[PDB]
Amino acid sequence: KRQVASGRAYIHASYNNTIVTITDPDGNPITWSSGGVIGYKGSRKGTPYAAQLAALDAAKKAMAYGMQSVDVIVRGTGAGREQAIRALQASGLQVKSIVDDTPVPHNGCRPKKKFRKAS
Amino acid sequence: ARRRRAEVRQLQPDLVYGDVLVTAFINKIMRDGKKNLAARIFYDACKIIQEKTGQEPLKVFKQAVENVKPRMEVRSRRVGGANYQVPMEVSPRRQQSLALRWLVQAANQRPERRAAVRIAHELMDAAEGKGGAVKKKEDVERMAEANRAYAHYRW
Amino acid sequence: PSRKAKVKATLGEFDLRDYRNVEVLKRFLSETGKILPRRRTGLSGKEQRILAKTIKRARILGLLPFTEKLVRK
RNA sequence: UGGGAGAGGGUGGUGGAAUUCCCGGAGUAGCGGUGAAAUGCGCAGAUACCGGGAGGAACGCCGAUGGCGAAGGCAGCCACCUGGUCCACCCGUGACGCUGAGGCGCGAAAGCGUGGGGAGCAAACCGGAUUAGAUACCCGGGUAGUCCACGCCCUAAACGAUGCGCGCUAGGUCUCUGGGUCUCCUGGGGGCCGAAGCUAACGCGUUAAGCGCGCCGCCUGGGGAGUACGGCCGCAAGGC
Ligand SMILES: [K+]
Ligand SMILES: [Mg+2]
Ligand SMILES: [Mg+2]
Ligand SMILES: [Mg+2]
Ligand SMILES: [Mg+2]
Ligand SMILES: [Mg+2]
Ligand SMILES: [Mg+2]
Ligand SMILES: [Mg+2]
Ligand SMILES: [Mg+2]
Ligand SMILES: [Mg+2]
Ligand SMILES: [Mg+2]
Ligand SMILES: [Mg+2]
Ligand SMILES: [Mg+2]
Ligand SMILES: [Mg+2]
Ligand SMILES: [Mg+2]
Ligand SMILES: [Mg+2]
Ligand SMILES: [Mg+2]
Ligand SMILES: [Mg+2]
Ligand SMILES: [Mg+2]
Ligand SMILES: [Mg+2]
Ligand SMILES: [Mg+2]
Ligand SMILES: [Mg+2]
Ligand SMILES: [Mg+2]
Ligand SMILES: [Mg+2]
Ligand SMILES: [Mg+2]
Ligand SMILES: [Mg+2]
Ligand SMILES: [Mg+2]
Ligand SMILES: [Mg+2]
Ligand SMILES: [Mg+2]
Ligand SMILES: [Mg+2]
Ligand SMILES: [Mg+2]
Ligand SMILES: [Mg+2]
Ligand SMILES: [Mg+2]
Ligand SMILES: [Mg+2]
Ligand SMILES: [Mg+2]
Ligand SMILES: [Mg+2]
Repeated sequence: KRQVASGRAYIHASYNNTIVTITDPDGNPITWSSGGVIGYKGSRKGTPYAAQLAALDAAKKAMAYGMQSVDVIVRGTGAGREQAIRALQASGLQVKSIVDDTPVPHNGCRPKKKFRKAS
Repeated sequence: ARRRRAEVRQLQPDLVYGDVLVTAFINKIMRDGKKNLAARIFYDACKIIQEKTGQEPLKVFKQAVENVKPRMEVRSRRVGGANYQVPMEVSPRRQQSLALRWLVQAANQRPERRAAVRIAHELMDAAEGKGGAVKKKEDVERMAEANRAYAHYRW
Repeated sequence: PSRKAKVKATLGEFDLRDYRNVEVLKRFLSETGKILPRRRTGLSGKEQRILAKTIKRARILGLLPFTEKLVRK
């Protein structure tokens, strides 16, 4: 109910979830989905299947706005990462490209204990 | 089987249809090595499916089996303090095994007093797409799939 | 592996201290603005160390990048 | 005299990434977290996206088996101020040397005083789980502190667990940094493996744990005990 056609797909992978957000040609959320959005509570969300279901949920809700092409942006190193991508390609949407933009500091804030023990 | 991979016993073709799959089914029916009693039961059933049906018993057989084979099943596994029903594809050799076993199992659950009748009905009833044998087969597939989330644990 | 071609070889004579020569300096960065390692630039301990200061210099001026988006994965 | 390499030190100044917070847009129902979960956060709209701003702390790739420093320790970039040091020439002085009880200065982290700063992290603490019970390990919060200035404290597995200087005693190999006629030669560093030899053994082996000379420090069975007492030092903790 706003027709967009082409846009961007943001895959936010991690070890506890995979949340996907579909944006217009310049960053505005049209629809989104996540492991929890599809039903899985707790650890289930982190599974790659959830990822797939989530990426698909997003796509289906996407095309509702007449979406057809997407540029994918992946942030994170979770498990769903690769599955979510697979999902989109096979969703019907055209994956115009894929770019990994995971944020990484040039050393800034002291990480929490669980992420240290590092050198 | 820690060393080799155990080769499958090759069975002797059926005394009547010259089919190996029949000998198997017979074997599964058999209990306490009464292969005679077994064989007869299957055969009488063949003649029962021959009557109440116009189709050939041998073909009815094949079908049922084919209908009761599971193509997916969940195999339990241990992963960091937890057991998971991991969906797994099902080996052809194991399918035939589970199919034949199930038919007989289901068959003897039936109400009809006479053995052969129970096999007879269950068998034909199976090729029809119904019957407890097929329900088991379906529950198994429903079990698998329904745990596709734990599918990445390929095993 | 890594037998593609050391950047030094795949190029002529240059002044490692020229912090403004984008067209050449840029050849020493990966698909990402990351400063390539010696196993890739085919430079010596001493040269590599000078290149480092040169690149960081450009980056600050605005001539070279600090980090680029990977385009695949 | 000429020249070299360097995260050596001090002072300003600056750059980009990331986190947090605030503003705006767009967006729904969760997010987060774990072995599994809760606590928690979210329809006074969170999470995930895009734009803007504020602030603090640290400095990715290069950066190594690397480099510099007496040690502790030192990595974004620029400028200034500044210590050590290596090489070449063989130019000047003529032992002017070595060591070094006391003394003085330096001295990671935590900690102390006064005043700033505070994004992230996090003793204590407040909660959620786990458990036979957890004053824990895991999870959500979180104060001192971590950062700055000035002053204090003066400890450590402050380690190569090896005091400093000098001369002498096969080589091979890698590496950093000079000079040369540049396959290589000759210096100054960093590593491996090894002659002779040394060692209880492990190992060490022209960075010695070898062969020698000089000077300092220290040891003399374990426990009691780095305790008691005394002195000295410190705001205290406490140190010697
Ligand atoms: K005393
Ligand atoms: Mg989760
Ligand atoms: Mg000089
Ligand atoms: Mg320095
Ligand atoms: Mg907002
Ligand atoms: Mg609530
Ligand atoms: Mg409402
Ligand atoms: Mg050095
Ligand atoms: Mg050290
Ligand atoms: Mg002279
Ligand atoms: Mg004279
Ligand atoms: Mg002295
Ligand atoms: Mg003297
Ligand atoms: Mg100190
Ligand atoms: Mg401190
Ligand atoms: Mg203080
Ligand atoms: Mg915290
Ligand atoms: Mg216990
Ligand atoms: Mg309790
Ligand atoms: Mg905590
Ligand atoms: Mg020290
Ligand atoms: Mg040490
Ligand atoms: Mg001494
Ligand atoms: Mg050597
Ligand atoms: Mg050596
Ligand atoms: Mg021994
Ligand atoms: Mg040796
Ligand atoms: Mg010696
Ligand atoms: Mg010794
Ligand atoms: Mg003593
Ligand atoms: Mg005694
Ligand atoms: Mg004693
Ligand atoms: Mg003692
Ligand atoms: Mg003490
Ligand atoms: Mg006093
Ligand atoms: Mg003490």
